[PDB]
Amino acid sequence: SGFRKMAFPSGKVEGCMVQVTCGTTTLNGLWLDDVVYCPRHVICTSEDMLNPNYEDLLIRKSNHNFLVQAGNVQLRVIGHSMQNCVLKLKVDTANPKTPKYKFVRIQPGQTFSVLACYNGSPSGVYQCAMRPNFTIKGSFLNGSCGSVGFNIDYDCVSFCYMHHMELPTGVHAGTDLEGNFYGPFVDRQTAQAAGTDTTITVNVLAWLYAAVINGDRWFLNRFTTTLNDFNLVAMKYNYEPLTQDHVDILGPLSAQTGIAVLDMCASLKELLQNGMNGRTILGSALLEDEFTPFDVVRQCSGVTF
Amino acid sequence: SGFRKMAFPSGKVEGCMVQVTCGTTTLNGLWLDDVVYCPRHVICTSEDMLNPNYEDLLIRKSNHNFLVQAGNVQLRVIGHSMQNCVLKLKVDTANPKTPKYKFVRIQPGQTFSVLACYNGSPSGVYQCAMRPNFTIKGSFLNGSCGSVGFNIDYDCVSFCYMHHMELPTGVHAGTDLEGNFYGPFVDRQTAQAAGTDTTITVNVLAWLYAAVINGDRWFLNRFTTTLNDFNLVAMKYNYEPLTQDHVDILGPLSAQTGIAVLDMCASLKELLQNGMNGRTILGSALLEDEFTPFDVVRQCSGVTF
Ligand SMILES: *CCN[P@](=O)(NCCBr)OCc1cnc(N(O)O)n1C
Ligand SMILES: *CCN[P@](=O)(NCCBr)OCc1cnc(N(O)O)n1C
Ligand SMILES: [Cl-]
Repeated sequence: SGFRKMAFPSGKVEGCMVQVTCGTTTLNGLWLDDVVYCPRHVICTSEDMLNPNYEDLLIRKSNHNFLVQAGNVQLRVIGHSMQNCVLKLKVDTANPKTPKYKFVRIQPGQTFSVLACYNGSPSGVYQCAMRPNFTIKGSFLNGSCGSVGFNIDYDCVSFCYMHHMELPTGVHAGTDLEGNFYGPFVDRQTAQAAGTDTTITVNVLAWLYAAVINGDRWFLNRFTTTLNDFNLVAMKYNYEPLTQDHVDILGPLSAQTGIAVLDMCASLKELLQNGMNGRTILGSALLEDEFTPFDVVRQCSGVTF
Repeated sequence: SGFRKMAFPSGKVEGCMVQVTCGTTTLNGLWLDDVVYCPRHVICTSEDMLNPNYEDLLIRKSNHNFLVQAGNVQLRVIGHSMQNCVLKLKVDTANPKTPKYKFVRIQPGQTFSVLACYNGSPSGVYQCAMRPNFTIKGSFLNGSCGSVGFNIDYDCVSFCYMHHMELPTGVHAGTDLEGNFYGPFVDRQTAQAAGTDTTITVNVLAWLYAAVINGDRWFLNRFTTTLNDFNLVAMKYNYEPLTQDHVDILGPLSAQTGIAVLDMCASLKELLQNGMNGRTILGSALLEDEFTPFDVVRQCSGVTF
């Protein structure tokens, strides 16, 4: 037993990370089959960032201006194109370590692992969630641009995030692997502020089920509630409204524990109204919301890849 | 920027994980060069666990009783021996994916990554610390026995932990890769209780420096303290006493931020005496102590492997 913030094993993706240089800018790219994916602002000078015209800047670039390096060996670029906010660099060699993979666009509230890289080399791995305001709370230093987020279903990596920028508030914004930003953000250095960081209610409930499975029980009470009454409390505390779809998705955790979903909502209600009174739940003094119901079942079941 | 609980990339170790079966017990082993390492209780029946005599139980086992499987392909066992609490199974094939590696025995307060596995297959990765009472707070289900903990220094994996058992309190105990348990624990199903889980003071201070570097500043005050006066407060709150060696190790973080170590101790003092008053630091409502000073510098610098 025990319950931890856990990332997927990173080996399958480590073998896909390369370094991309255009002019004086170096960041990371993702090498799958014979295509390397990277953020399009690799072509920008720091000046260009105030107001870049990416089509015009691309006119000045040729295949040989994109220096792609895989470990110690250089890849030959034989074509390049822009798809939304990413560049796709066609190389003459298929990545021999290409895993089975898919490109997915995730919904807010879903979780994924990030492999932070610098200069095409991995630095660490950690677990993130796509926030309701379409930011993520990551760890990205200079050179980390182009790191990707992913999930693994057995042997197939589903890529969902590529890192592009940090906003003045210290949170992070990026694209799916088709180059479309999550949320309203744009790859320009300008005034864009994140909206309300609401809490992912269904995830908090999954985590409370996880705590019960792992011996932390003190927060279970004698009460129940209804969706409409709980949601009045969720509104006040900037929690996502809970829907019947969320209730349904929590069914398996309800069954394993014998605690009805609405009973656990009543526990969450009291926790929001009274606080934790200095106590902890699974080693946290706040309510964690970056575990999905599927994450909990997975970790409490021992699924492998 | 941003600061996250980060594990090392797991690929180098994924390529070392195999499945070991003896009789009706299956767990994980670590395949380096032509030796597979695994917990010795793989030879035990559930009955034997009340009071096992490992030398006598080993008499009944031969090379061919240890079934070692690497992915879908079987390894041939050509020798076996017991070193303390691990078995070393000599196989006829050197692991072609063996990384540069070392076996290290870590000190309490040090941190490391765990690759949780079941049946020789990775499930996830997360970051741990060796607690002052020589337990770790992990996530280990049935079949997770034999998962290892490690650090990576550039290209060399330093293995420091192998998982053996869970104690009735839900915490975890294991060995170094020479088979010697951390702390006083023994591989028998019996009454062994963990001591006081004291907080790793030097790590909490590193993390406060990390917060300052990342914009969380509200806890800085106008006070300072001395080692002897701070330690009176540490004693009361079950914190490790702070030494001059710890102060020295925090020097680089002191220099980067311009905050003297003892000034930050005064901040920690007030946090212990007054609490966080409902506030948060780097997204936590308690004081985190599983980041080392080296972890912080690493993550705030972008070191790669
Ligand atoms: C990976 C982000 N690149 P960077 O230039 N430097 C690391 C910041 Br910790 O971040 C700023 C940036 C890059 N691109 C944009 N953009 O698309 O406007 N921004 C803001
Ligand atoms: C990896 C631990 N094996 P397990 O038998 N089953 C998973 C528990 Br979540 O744990 C109990 C165990 C195994 N070996 C010992 N021992 O050496 O006494 N114990 C307590
Ligand atoms: Cl917390």
